[PDB]
Amino acid sequence: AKILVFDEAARRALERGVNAVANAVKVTLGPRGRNVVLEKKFGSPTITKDGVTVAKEVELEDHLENIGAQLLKEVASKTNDVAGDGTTTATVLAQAIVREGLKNVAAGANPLALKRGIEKAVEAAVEKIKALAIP
Amino acid sequence: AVKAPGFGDRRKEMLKDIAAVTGGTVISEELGFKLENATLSMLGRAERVRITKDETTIVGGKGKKEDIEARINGIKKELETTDSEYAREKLQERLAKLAGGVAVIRVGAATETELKEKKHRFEDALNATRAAVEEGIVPGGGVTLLRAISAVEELIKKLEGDEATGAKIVRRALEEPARQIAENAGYEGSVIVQQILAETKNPRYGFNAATGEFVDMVEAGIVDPAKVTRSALQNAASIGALILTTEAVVAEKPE
Amino acid sequence: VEDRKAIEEVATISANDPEVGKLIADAMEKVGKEGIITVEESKSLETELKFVEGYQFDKGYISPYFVTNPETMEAVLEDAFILIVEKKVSNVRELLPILEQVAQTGKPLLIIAEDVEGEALATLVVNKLRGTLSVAAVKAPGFGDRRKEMLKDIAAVTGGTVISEELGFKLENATLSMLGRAERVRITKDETTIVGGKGKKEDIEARINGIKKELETTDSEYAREKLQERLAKLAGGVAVIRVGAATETELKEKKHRFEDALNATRAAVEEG
Amino acid sequence: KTVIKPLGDRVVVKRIEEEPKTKGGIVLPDTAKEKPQKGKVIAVGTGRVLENGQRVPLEVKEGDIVVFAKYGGTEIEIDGEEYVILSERDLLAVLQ
Amino acid sequence: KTVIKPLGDRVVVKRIEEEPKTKGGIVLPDTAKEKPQKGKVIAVGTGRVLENGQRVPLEVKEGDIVVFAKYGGTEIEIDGEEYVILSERDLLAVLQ
Ligand SMILES: Nc1ncnc2c1ncn2[C@@H]1O[C@H](COP(=O)(O)OP(=O)(O)O)[C@@H](O)[C@H]1O
Ligand SMILES: [Mg+2]
Repeated sequence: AKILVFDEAARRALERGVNAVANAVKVTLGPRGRNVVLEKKFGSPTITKDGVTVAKEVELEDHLENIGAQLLKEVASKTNDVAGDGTTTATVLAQAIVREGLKNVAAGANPLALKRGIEKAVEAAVEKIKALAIP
Repeated sequence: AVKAPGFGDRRKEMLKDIAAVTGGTVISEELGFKLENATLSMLGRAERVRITKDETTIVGGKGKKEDIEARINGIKKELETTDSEYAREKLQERLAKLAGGVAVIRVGAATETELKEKKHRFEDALNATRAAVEEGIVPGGGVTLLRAISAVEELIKKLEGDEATGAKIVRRALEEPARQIAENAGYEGSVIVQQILAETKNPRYGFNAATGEFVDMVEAGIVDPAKVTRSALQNAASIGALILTTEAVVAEKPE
Repeated sequence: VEDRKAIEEVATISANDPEVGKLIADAMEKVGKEGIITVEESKSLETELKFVEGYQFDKGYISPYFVTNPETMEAVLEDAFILIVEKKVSNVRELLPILEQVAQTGKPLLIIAEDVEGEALATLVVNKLRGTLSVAAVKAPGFGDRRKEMLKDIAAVTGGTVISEELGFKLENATLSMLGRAERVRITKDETTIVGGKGKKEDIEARINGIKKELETTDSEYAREKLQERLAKLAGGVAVIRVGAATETELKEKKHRFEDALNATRAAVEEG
Repeated sequence: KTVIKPLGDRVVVKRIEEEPKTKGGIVLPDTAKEKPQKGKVIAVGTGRVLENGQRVPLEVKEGDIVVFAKYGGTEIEIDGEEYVILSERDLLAVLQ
Repeated sequence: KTVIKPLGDRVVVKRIEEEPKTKGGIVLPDTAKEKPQKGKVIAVGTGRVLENGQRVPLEVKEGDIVVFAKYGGTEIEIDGEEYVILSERDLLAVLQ
């Protein structure tokens, strides 16, 4: 009942899913962002500009690609939970990190180390965010 | 006023714990006591007591030392008969509370998925520690099992026929762990395993798959609970040998 | 078959393992050919052969206070009396008479009743403590009509009377003569071992001889093991091999080999 | 300090708790032993006015040990102490 | 050492357990046989104070075998022994 996918085959699949969702979402980002139309089971549809709302409706037919779609959705919601806004921005940042990163993995990079660096980099990044915060 | 601790026959046994800790007496409706007939003589006493919206802490219990110990060794001489690991965790937090020693690591993470794994790593770490205390510690990175080879080797010299072949099988197998570790690290399994098996002065000599340097595994802090090692191998070899004896299989005819 | 060797052989072969044939021989020897051997699932990687004393059942004290030993958390009772109630016991009045008759006899008391709750229990506890009388209350042996049948077993072996409407008795109307005795009685947190029962040859040699006669007409794997588990307790010479293994799969087979080895031994003794 | 004044045949007994042990020495739990059926009279009252107006005195003296069916008769406390207001009917006998 | 002092025509009987067997030799189970309706008086009391101050003595001597409606009359124990405080009404007859 199971299927075992390895290496790049696996990463590409996941990535496809990640992008599937991310690209439906990013269409809303910013002031010139536009709306997505989510079909509802009975009434008229939902016409939003909200990241998580769209992200949550996305369900892919291919198992592996879907798993990726999910992981990205999590990025979206957990952000909605912790702040209620900036869901689109989190999605985009995730997509970005996934591609530029998956590329480096293909190039032979040790993912574990890539993680450490990403972590350190984020810390430095967050610190600078605070540093520019105005009450 | 505060509700009893546990439920069922455990809040009953816990009340006693609380008793022996404060020194007081449990007004056990089945021991034959009446609340009306209670006395200051049968009351628990403590240096301090904190009560929050949902927590109760009994500091400086005046209980009798023998009462606590006897309350304790009762859980101990009982755990050595408890199976379901869940029951062994219940009869543990009691013996923990009673020994005034309960630590709690609250794992944090940015996401559920990360958290669930981070949390898991701690749990594994603990299981390791527990096993380390029980049976000891050995050099890691599969090094310890590689050192087992020479033993099998010596054994082989005393063996014949297929039985000796059998031994040889283990001999080779013993290298797998070391190999795979190195391999997943980006190195040559066979190569590394050779250099390790090479320097036979100090058995603690092994490969640090993380830095890429041969070192004294113990001194480097790369150690493993001798319990896990012994287990892994015994379990592996248990099923493994079984398989080699297969000569038939009766399965379900494909859908 | 006439000796330890002959048996060790038969078993070693049927199980295709010397070790297995050894334990089966060891046990068989120290339990006689009319004995009883049992195969159980040890917990360690190693298999162990262990012998049992008398009639025992997986039920222990209803309250710790009954302990005779601190470290062991057990309750030994030299030459104790054994009350045997079929129904529950929570009403004190009914007890008091025997509790005294015995308290005055200054001997240990083992109460085997369907249960002991409330002040009935409380009295036992308290009195135990104040050196009034040394008691221990162990719940019913089995469950259902099965225990009602085991209570007659515990009876038989100890030499007492089932306090139930059948035998025509009533709790209060007890006697220092209507119950059973032993030579010892170990009771851990969850197990009882009535060592050296006083009951008589005929009463058991028919309580066990009737459990066997009904067994020959029970093809239910459940009812089959339940009547052989009763026919077990009802004997002193009881061996028990606790088979060990690293994995469930290995264990299940190892365990099976022992069982085959026994069946062989049995048949060996029968027809040669 | 106050004095109890029973009426038509009502006495005022003060229960007596049974010994901690029994005749066998069996220390009974405070859940096993029930309310005593004994007590000393602390205040007899006017006798019972029969049908021809004749007040038959209570066969019980102010201070005897009485045996009564523990279940009947009202109970009350006064100045930190509880007693039982029983009638003659409830009085079964006296311990000498 | 204590002695019982029954009141208004109340006697103090000490039940008598029926024989183990019956008139036929049938050993009955102690679940079948009920509380005896028999016993010896151990303490008769003041007679019953009639309508005109007259205390009618109890037709029972301190030591006879009495037959009573087993169901009635309070019961009590004293110094390790239980008896029954019955009235005159509950007394049905005497065995000679
Ligand atoms: N007029 C604007 N000029 C530049 N950036 C803007 C303007 N209006 C909004 N933004 C920015 O657009 C970003 C996200 O907008 P939005 O569509 O609401 O996405 P999200 O779901 O991530 O909150 C923010 O960084 C916000 O500051
Ligand atoms: Mg065979």
